[PDB]
Amino acid sequence: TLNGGITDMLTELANFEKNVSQAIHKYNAYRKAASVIAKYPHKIKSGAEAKKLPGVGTKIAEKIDEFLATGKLRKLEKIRQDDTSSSINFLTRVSGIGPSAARKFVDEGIKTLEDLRKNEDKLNHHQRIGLKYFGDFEKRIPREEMLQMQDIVLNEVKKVDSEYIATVCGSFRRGAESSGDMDVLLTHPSFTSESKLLHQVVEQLQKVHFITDTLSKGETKFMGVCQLPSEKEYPHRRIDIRLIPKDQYYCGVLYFTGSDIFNKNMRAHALEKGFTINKYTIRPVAGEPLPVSEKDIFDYIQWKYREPKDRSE
DNA sequence: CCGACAGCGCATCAGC
DNA sequence: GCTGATGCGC
DNA sequence: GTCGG
Ligand SMILES: Nc1ccn([C@H]2C[C@H](O)[C@@H](COP(=O)(O)OP(=O)(O)OP(=O)(O)O)O2)c(=O)n1
Ligand SMILES: [Mg+2]
Ligand code: NA
Ligand code: NA
Ligand code: NA
Repeated sequence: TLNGGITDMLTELANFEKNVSQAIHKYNAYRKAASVIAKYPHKIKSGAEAKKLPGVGTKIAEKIDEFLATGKLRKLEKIRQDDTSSSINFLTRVSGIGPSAARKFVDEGIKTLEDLRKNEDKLNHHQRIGLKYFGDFEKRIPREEMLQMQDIVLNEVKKVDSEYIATVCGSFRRGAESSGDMDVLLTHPSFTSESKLLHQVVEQLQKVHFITDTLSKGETKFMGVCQLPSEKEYPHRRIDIRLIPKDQYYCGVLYFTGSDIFNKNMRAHALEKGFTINKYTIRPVAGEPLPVSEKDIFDYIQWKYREPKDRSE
């Protein structure tokens, strides 16, 4: 709360730019400024003081000046009381409903969850699911449940074929006490960079009633919903399964471990050290992909190997 | 003044 | 029928 | 929106 007023303002502005203005880069810019200010071990007294921090420019400095001089931001106060802007912003909290669909819905007088429920025919499959589990999808998953979820995935995966390898990634692998969802990386000897693997795994997870719904499903990427077996019922949870080639495991596990800001900074720094890095390979006009552990990637771009727990940014 | 800020996989829409 | 663009969520 | 070409 040292600079909580400021960081709250910037985060709120960020969401507006993403959900209403449809400006993801302004969203990212506001998020970046909020993040650096949250690390600043001082009580900010002026916009010029905040201006010194990387990610804080002239506009945010001006906004901070107004906030420190009035206790509020007129632009934000007006946004909050705007019915269409607030409705658009809220509807995007439904999975499957982005800035475009939210705006279209609000233009049609559809502004609430109640409105969505009585207009189900106007929703696609993904949106219907996002609406059905609206509350559950905004719940956090305690690591203990993540462990129980991991146990089921790992057990059923081997039950299909012992050659499969499944690894839970993302926040869980970064050792978070709670996660927003579950991210699973899957590999098999049959699928390499040069040469129904995902389908069989998904089918088995459905057979034991772990997976309850499907948002999207192709040959390499699954997005769906899962639930632990009950005793009170556990909330439904979001789960992704990604099938990547086995000879590209290290780049894959690195990317899906994250975090998103961390990956964003790794891509940037790689570009400086004369590298380009994706979820598949890392290349030196680019060259041929290099042989790879995770530390190897850090070594190419000249970085000390940070454990997953230190990859928040 | 002005473009990058990564871009992928899947569902769905737009159009031949 | 198809290819490509767009929206969406990573 | 900020940064840097
Ligand atoms: N815009 C994004 C979103 C995600 N990721 C990567 C890093 C993440 O770790 C991983 C999985 O995405 P999640 O949304 O699940 O993020 P987390 O698992 O890290 O956190 P959460 O607990 O909210 O699920 O994909 C990325 O590179 N860029
Ligand atoms: Mg996750
Ligand atoms: Na600055
Ligand atoms: Na949404
Ligand atoms: Na996820």
